[PDB]
Amino acid sequence: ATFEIVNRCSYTVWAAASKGDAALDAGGRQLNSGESWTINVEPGTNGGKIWARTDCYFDDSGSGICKTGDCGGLLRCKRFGRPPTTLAEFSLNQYGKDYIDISNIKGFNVPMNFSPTTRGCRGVRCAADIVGQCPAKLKAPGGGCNDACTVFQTSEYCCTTGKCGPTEYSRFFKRLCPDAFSYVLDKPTTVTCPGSSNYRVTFCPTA
Repeated sequence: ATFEIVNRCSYTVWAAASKGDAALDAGGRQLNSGESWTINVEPGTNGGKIWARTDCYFDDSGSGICKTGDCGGLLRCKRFGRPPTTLAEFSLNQYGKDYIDISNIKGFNVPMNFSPTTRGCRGVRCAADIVGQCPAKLKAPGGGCNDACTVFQTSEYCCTTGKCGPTEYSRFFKRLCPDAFSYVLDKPTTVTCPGSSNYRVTFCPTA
């Protein structure tokens, strides 16, 4: 399957693509404002994620660091990024269907639209001004809006014990972006698409 990643933001972003235990395609690449990059994702890929990284600096060796979404200080990501990261998530060819969604469980850094380029289903978007409305305690020093688990590190927000339910911090994200996951046990907002569909992830989608 093909995933076209387009940066429509006025600022440069360093795109990232990984499945947690490995990089997807090149794993990462600098995307100037108005630049697009298409990656190939093997069918059957489960737990894949695509995100943007902001305020980065990398040298010709591939080493560097980013203020949001850093993945082990590498340009070509092999692991998931450090919050805050708006996430495009997908599992392909699952019983003949693809499953996609956007998640704020690891925070929010850049607005995003995640839509198929082929017929059969609809897209998902979270482009509300979450950073501009970010709760005081979730405001991230290097930009973006952190999730509550990253900040407080308690079961109430991290969902590590029995209970775990919606909180004031998860509701912050959910209210602004109802079609995105706001916490671990949030009611699924996943979209079911035909198997082997193609997609486009757009950073800073326009109205």
